[PDB]
Amino acid sequence: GVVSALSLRERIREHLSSSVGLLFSGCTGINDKTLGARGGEVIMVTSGSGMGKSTFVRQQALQWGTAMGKKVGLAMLQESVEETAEDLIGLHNRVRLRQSDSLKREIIENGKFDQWFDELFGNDTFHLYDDRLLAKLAYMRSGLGCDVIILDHISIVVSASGESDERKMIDNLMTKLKGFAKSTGVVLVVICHLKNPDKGKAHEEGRPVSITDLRGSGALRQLSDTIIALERNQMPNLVLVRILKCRFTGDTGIAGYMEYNKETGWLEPSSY
Amino acid sequence: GVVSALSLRERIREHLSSSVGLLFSGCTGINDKTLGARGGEVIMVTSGSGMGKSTFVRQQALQWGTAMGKKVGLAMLQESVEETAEDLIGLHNRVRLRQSDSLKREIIENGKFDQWFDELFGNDTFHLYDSTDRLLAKLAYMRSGLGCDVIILDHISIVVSSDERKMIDNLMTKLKGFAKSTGVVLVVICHLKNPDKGKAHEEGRPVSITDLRGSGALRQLSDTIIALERNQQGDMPNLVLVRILKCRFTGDTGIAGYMEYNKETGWLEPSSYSG
Amino acid sequence: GVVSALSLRERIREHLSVGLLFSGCTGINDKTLGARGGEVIMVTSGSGMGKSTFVRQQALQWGTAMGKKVGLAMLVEETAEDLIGLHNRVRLRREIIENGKFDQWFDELFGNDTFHLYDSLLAKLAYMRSGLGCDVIILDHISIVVDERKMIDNLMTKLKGFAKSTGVVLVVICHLKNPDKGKAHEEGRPVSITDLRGSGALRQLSDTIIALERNPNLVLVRILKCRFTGDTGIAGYMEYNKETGWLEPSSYS
Amino acid sequence: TYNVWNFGESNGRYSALTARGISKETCQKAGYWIAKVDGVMYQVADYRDQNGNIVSQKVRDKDKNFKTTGSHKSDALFGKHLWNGGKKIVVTEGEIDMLTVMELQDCKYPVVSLGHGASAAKKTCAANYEYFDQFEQIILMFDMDEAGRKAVEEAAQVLPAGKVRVAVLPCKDANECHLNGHDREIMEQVWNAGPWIPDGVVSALSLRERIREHLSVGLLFSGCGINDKTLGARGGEVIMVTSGSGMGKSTFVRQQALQWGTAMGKKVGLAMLQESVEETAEDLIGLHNRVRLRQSDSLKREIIKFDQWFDELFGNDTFHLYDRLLAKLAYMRSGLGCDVIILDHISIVRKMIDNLMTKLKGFAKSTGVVLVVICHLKNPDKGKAHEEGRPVSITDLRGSGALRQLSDTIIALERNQQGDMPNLVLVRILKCRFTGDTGIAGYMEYNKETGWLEPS
Amino acid sequence: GVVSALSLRERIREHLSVGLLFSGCTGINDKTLGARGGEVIMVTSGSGMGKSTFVRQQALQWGTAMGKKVGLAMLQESVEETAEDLIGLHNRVRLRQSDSLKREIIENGKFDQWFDELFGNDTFHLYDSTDRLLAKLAYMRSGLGCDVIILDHISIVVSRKMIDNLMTKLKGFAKSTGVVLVVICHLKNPDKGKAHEEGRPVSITDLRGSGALRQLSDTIIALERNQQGDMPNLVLVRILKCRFTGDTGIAGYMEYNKETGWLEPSS
Ligand SMILES: Cc1cn([C@H]2C[C@H](O)[C@@H](COP(=O)(O)OP(=O)(O)OP(=O)(O)O)O2)c(=O)[nH]c1=O
Ligand SMILES: Cc1cn([C@H]2C[C@H](O)[C@@H](COP(=O)(O)OP(=O)(O)OP(=O)(O)O)O2)c(=O)[nH]c1=O
Ligand SMILES: Cc1cn([C@H]2C[C@H](O)[C@@H](COP(=O)(O)OP(=O)(O)OP(=O)(O)O)O2)c(=O)[nH]c1=O
Ligand SMILES: Cc1cn([C@H]2C[C@H](O)[C@@H](COP(=O)(O)OP(=O)(O)OP(=O)(O)O)O2)c(=O)[nH]c1=O
Ligand SMILES: [Mg+2]
Ligand SMILES: [Mg+2]
Ligand SMILES: [Mg+2]
Ligand SMILES: [Mg+2]
Repeated sequence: GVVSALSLRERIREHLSSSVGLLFSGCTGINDKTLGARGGEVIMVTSGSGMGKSTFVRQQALQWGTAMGKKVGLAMLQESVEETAEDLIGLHNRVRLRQSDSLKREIIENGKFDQWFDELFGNDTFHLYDDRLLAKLAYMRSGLGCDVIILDHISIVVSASGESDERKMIDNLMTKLKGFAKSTGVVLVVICHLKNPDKGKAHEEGRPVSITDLRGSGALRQLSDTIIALERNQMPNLVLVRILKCRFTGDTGIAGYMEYNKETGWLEPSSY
Repeated sequence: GVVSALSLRERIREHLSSSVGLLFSGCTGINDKTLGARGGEVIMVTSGSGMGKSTFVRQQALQWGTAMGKKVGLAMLQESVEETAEDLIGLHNRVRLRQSDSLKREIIENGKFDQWFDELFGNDTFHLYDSTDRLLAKLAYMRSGLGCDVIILDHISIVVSSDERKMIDNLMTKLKGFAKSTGVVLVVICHLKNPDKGKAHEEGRPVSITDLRGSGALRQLSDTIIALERNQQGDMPNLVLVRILKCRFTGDTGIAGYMEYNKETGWLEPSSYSG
Repeated sequence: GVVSALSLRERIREHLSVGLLFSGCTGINDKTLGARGGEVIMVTSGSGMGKSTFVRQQALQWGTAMGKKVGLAMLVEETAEDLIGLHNRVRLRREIIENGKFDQWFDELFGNDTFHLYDSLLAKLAYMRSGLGCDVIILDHISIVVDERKMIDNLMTKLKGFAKSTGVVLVVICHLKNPDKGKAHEEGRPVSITDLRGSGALRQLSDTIIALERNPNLVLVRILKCRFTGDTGIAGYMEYNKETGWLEPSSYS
Repeated sequence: TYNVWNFGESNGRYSALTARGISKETCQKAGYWIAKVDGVMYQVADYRDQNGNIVSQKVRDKDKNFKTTGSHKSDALFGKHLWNGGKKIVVTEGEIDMLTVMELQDCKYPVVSLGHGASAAKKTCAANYEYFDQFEQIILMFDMDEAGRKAVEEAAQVLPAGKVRVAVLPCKDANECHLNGHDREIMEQVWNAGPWIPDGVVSALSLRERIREHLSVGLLFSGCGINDKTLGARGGEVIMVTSGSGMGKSTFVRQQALQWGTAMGKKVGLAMLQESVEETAEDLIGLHNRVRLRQSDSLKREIIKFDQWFDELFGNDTFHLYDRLLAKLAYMRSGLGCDVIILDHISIVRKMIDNLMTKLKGFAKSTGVVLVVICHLKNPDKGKAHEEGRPVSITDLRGSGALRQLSDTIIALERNQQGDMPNLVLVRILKCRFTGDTGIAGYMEYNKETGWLEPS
Repeated sequence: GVVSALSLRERIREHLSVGLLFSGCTGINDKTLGARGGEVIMVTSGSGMGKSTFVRQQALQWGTAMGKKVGLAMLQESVEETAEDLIGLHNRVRLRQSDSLKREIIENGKFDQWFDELFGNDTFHLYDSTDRLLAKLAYMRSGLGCDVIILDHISIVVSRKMIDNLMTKLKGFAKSTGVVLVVICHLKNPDKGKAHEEGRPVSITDLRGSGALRQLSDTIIALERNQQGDMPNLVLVRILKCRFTGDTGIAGYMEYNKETGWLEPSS
């Protein structure tokens, strides 16, 4: 039932003995402000429509799954497992494998595909996926032992189910997912979208995004710990990062600037 | 089921050499920054009211049917079966079959009407539709039971006609799930909403991405977005502009290239207009 | 419902083996080629600026000249008195009840029983089309029939579905919205395609958009949308008669 | 109930019908016979499918009971197996009518019948659309009742169009006209009938004399316009007065009740449920003598000449006040001879409102009395309220929606209550079955000193 | 069950024979005259505008200087986080947001010296996460004798009538037991104009769920600050309703003092 504050010395001693860390990549001001992703938090990544909300998260997954040895689970629902495991092969070798038939035919010919495959998927650090979703996430946490779970494109788990009221279903899914992340203590990266503005320019042409532009409900900004927003204009490759809310620390605002390399596919830091 | 990282050795190897893009016709500036169309691709086509969506999609269907041998299925709800059959037969013979009563009277009295009919539909690639939930079942029967590769849906606002936003979101989700794990190009024709200030879309206004009417869930589940424009009150009423608004595979947006519509043959050809 | 390509061996030949011209201004047939089966013709004008006269003249010229049954859902005896006063070239709006020539005017119009009226919705129109056997159906004042955006879109969807696979010419009269800057519609402002009030689905399901404009009595007919040919602009000029009610075609520059 | 009754196990015998008027040949051709089981003679009719197999029995006794032998299908017609085409069929309501038509036509025309009647005609006529394609004309022969007219009206949607005609009869059905010797008038109704014309489709040929009738009143209304548009009140009409709370429904209907008892001289039966009986009489006394009574303390005790003002307007037996309710209103119609019945509030009286409105409609159809019923409006979900000048639509009817499907005219009032002046009402006619025209009727002012709604 | 007014002298004499002050700005104690027994207090702000920080400072000032029994209910988070936050806030050192200092005091041996300074008594009590919440609050009120009960999040209690029934039940509990009760709720999504995070003045309409959240509570305190502005730490405190005093409006101003963590007043 209730817990007295006097018989709590051992738990407070063992809690701060350990976690903290798990830095980001691509930019410096994100780790300056947000100080990385933590266990139990829910980090929400927002962009426009086709503005680079899936390249950034897969680049972060490639950084976290290789350079730190953390077991990473990916619930990709936009594309199948044949494409989201193909881009990680090309991005590690600094090429664009899916967008060139010549390199595909060359790595079929010379036998370099096995050398690119065993150099990445040697350790069990990537677990993919193709009420029937949260049980699979609980199985990934318990039976498999993942440390970073990426939930992609939340707009097709609240619209693909038949409900008379959408907003209450979004609120119930969000509080159940937050309870799962708080109970198991796993790092969770959730991707959502934005809604239509009323006047002025569009989000795909350089609109300064606010916090109330989250599409679907009003509890997406009330049960999340870090809100990262990506903005660019279509220089058609100068993307900037805005930290809209952080529960842990206080400083919010413009983190920095990044640029997208068109020949390799990375997010390099820029100066401006 | 949850898959692992070691069982993906053979399936990625098979998928790597399975995938082949289908080229576009009419303009060469589109293929330079879209790279065609593959399995699990949704191509949204939009313009103003009466700007030439149906003509462009019908030309694309004809060039994918009579040249590359791809099995094409249509779901024309804007018209019926005989009208679009006459449109295809007239368009392949470089004439306008509906706009000439004398030509319709002539080609039936000289016995050559079987010459035009047996050269297109004799290779039985085309499969038409004779006009929610049963529409998806009929499209699934058209895909699995017949083996088509391109499926065209025209004027989606009939299908969504309580609350339109949840219906069009569930419809777009069902069509994206139907395109996923099946391997079929899905072309969807939609329209635009009313403008707020200034000139209209039928007089030559540049369109944004937030003008697709009905909801905002149309540009969030589409893989390629193509917009056509022309001016019917200016000097050149047959000079169109093609604008790629969103490309999730390549990432190049903007003006592809101008084209010119022929009033006598029904075709529209690649022009050489400069801005 | 799935129909293959080899099943249309003789249905296309049956479909090849239909035009209904417009009276008054002869320029309108020069660019839209009349009408055909499954043709929705949206006719609009200003606030009482030649709004219910042109459609009535086209109904009268289609009824007694080509033998086409014309069903008017005008929104009963008033339109009959107006047609009798219009065909005999008099300004109705006393003598004919005395000398007995009212029966002579009645026996020459409705004696070939083509016309049908509506008593002051879609099942009645389906009975009028299938049971009675008409070809032209006219609806006026669709703002009276119809949140004023979901109803009008479903109404246009049901009317387009009724006109499909039936072979009927459906003429629909609508209104225009109020202007904001410059000059009004009653002074001779050139109309745009986005002036149809109520929704934006009116020009996405119609097959012909005809607009009428006037100020002293010279009217202007403008084609705004044609899905058969694609020619827009001014189709001609007509002049209204203040003594007979018959607006006549002119040759104004 | 048990099994299909064989004639060997039930002593079947084919005989005639003397008391009904059917010989033995018609029942022999159809299959109608009589069994002797359980002592009492049981009459029985046979049903056959399209092939001709025995599929159903209909067992009736001398006391008009029903006994279906098993699974009764919906596509089984009495007289269907014998005919498989033709150019003219005659659809009856019962089974003895089909035998009567076969007797009076010498077994020539293809004549069928229904197996359910006027209660389930829609179920047996909707699923039988594929059988009616091989026919050229259909002649409907229903009863001269209310249920027969309801069946022939609701059977207009499931039958093919342009082929079905409806005939009329002076009897209940064809059998009493067969018994009363009207064998020369039924053949003219079979050969000649009338088209449908359902409720909105008026052909131009049928205006030979209606335009001349247009080129040629009832109980009038007080205050401007209304009687010029709806042509007054008639017998059997159900007048509805709908407005917002505080818009003056009771004052308007009380002024209409006063001018129908002092000028027309008709017996008016009041029924006030919103207030007591000691207040509406004082309000009528104050309304007649041009001086407001219930809103002045000194004049209520100054006149107490009270008996003079009492018997000036209550000197006759004109008005009848009131302090389950349908028996009261039936006594007010019959036992008192009243012409006007006013019901002030209906919500204090889903399934309750519909049954009450059907019962009041049947009462007003049987008696033929002027009936005024007052109800309220809904609550609008967006915009201004009905009290600041929003026009009342026909959709906003408080309770079950069917208050407009069983009425005859609807009068609404609008005035700006919190505005520049509250004493200028707008009268709107929403629906008139006879005249047809709707819209704004006129404008009245209240004249706060007196209480009369004089026109302006 | 009715009680006449004449035989009520003894119950009026024993009833009337200021209250718990707030901390921070001095205007909030001057305007609504502090908290009283039996009240229901609402604290409103935008998303991440300092709801838990202000009420945690209030619990620290009411649990140490006054010595009253304070019962926290952190349904939003765990108990180790709020325990470490209280230990850091009492010692004026930002503890949870510093990595090089959490491992410093665990080896020095002065961690228990900071622990027994505020948890030496049996004062604080914590909740560990539909109808069991009211039974646990009744247990905290009876079996422990708590004076101020703080409820951190009302929206996750909701799995319109379920909010009205819950608020009537909480008002009946706080009226029968006579306990001071603070309940935290959120604001709704606006439709036109700026957001609440960029310095929009909060109206009394903006309350999620239903509209009876402003009808049963006794006082409403809103906090506003400009997040994307010239300074992000100057907050404004707005009193929206007070049944006892009546005066509402802008109370005062507080700055955050980023290094320490105390909402100290400004001018
Ligand atoms: C980040 C970025 C991407 N791109 C291009 C390359 C990418 O392949 C393409 C989109 O890749 P994605 O990362 O898949 O785009 P998305 O996730 O935002 O799409 P959606 O919102 O529909 O889910 O955009 C740029 O051109 N400039 C950029 O700065
Ligand atoms: C392509 C093109 C067509 N046309 C003409 C010829 C076509 O027969 C006519 C209409 O072509 P459609 O393609 O049928 O018009 P639409 O589909 O855009 O209209 P809706 O929204 O109602 O479905 O337009 C031009 O005038 N200029 C052009 O550039
Ligand atoms: C119509 C009208 C009424 N009045 C007065 C007459 C009445 O004394 C008072 C209210 O009118 P009433 O007729 O008494 O209202 P009501 O009882 O019919 O309403 P409901 O049954 O729905 O509750 O207002 C005016 O002063 N000016 C006016 O224009
Ligand atoms: C009050 C205040 C807090 N902060 C920062 C520093 C604190 O560590 C951080 C804590 O935020 P919280 O107080 O936990 O935010 P919240 O409770 O209002 O919102 P929610 O629980 O719904 O997410 O806020 C400021 O930067 N400036 C301020 O004025
Ligand atoms: Mg994506
Ligand atoms: Mg089209
Ligand atoms: Mg009243
Ligand atoms: Mg909080």
